[PDB]
Amino acid sequence: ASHLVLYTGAKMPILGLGTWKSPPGKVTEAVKVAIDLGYRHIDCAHVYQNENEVGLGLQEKLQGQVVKREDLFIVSKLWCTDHEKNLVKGACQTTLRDLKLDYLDLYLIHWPTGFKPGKDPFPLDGDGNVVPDESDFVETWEAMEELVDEGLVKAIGVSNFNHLQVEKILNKPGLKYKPAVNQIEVHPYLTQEKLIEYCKSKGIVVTAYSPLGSPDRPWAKPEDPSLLEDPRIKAIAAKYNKTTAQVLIRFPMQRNLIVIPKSVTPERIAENFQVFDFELSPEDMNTLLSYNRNWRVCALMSCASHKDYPFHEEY
Ligand SMILES: NC(=O)c1ccc[n+]([C@@H]2O[C@H](COP(=O)([O-])OP(=O)(O)OC[C@H]3O[C@@H](n4cnc5c(N)ncnc54)[C@H](OP(=O)(O)O)[C@@H]3O)[C@@H](O)[C@H]2O)c1
Ligand SMILES: Cc1ccccc1CC(=O)Nc1cc(C)c(S(=O)(=O)NCC(=O)O)c(C)c1
Repeated sequence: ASHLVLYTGAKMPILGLGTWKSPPGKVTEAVKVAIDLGYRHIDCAHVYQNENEVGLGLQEKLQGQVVKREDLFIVSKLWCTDHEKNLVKGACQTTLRDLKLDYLDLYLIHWPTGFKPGKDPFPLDGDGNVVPDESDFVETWEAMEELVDEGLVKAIGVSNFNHLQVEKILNKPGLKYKPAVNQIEVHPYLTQEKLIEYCKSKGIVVTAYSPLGSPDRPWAKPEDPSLLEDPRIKAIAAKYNKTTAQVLIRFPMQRNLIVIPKSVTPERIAENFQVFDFELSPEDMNTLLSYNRNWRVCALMSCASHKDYPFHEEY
């Protein structure tokens, strides 16, 4: 519809602004423009290194009475070097101060993999492998639970977790709050029909990230598949009087999933918002779902050997 409901009752905006790779000196204005066009959901993370700049845009719009804190849905995430129980609260407070907020609407464990603690976000060894830590994400979750108890966050969830890892939390003895969301990569080349189905059956909302394939990702190579430049999608896109992107955003929304496309360009930030006026054909929906080639543009290959790497499993 226009929003989905988490198992806690909270209404979560079906659409949101993504901020990974949004330069600090451009993200403040992108947030400002979005809050002005109608966006009420902003997706952030400590590891993006721009939460401070994101916090300024929110502060200015909240101070100008343009938007009420309670109509805003702000999400952030706990980074891998902060999985150790005693390190979780600090990381949450840091993100809170940087964004200039009293609480978060949703706080997610970024990846199931914990890295050796430190200032370096990706601590590698001589072989270019990321160094892991001595923690399990089940103990990290218990600390995420305290956050709710103290009112620092309204809800907690996971990101890039496989159905077996989620199950590990769902069956944790002494479990207080279960995950409300699972943010995962979902685009035509990776429709995730199985993980979504598993999540839904458990009452967990699914947020789809990189809905456009993330053509601006660092590792993207000249010979890399392109979702925005695919004749087929452009075809269904043309017959709708919309753009490839506008349809790529409607697709995950029609499947009952939350989407968070990213753009620091005001014109696209508005076009990304022009997707609540139309609909896709039950067949058009099927044509897209069929392009699934299990191709993830985000597989953290440097973590492939981590005991908790999530992508060795089917789903
Ligand atoms: N939880 C996780 O591990 C995870 C992983 C990956 C991504 N994410 C999240 O999902 C968000 C989106 O994913 P992403 O940044 O990887 O990629 P994305 O939104 O799929 O793609 C971003 C690219 O699309 C362009 N674009 C946006 N709207 C467009 C439009 N209407 N027409 C043509 N081009 C357009 C952007 O350009 P400009 O910006 O230059 O306009 C940008 O280079 C992130 O910012 C982040 O919040 C989360
Ligand atoms: C290290 C580096 C330096 C200069 C240019 C590119 C890169 C590679 C790079 O950007 N790696 C990378 C960084 C982050 C920060 C993530 S991530 O895990 O943060 N992405 C998930 C998200 O957007 O939340 C990933 C997967 C790769």
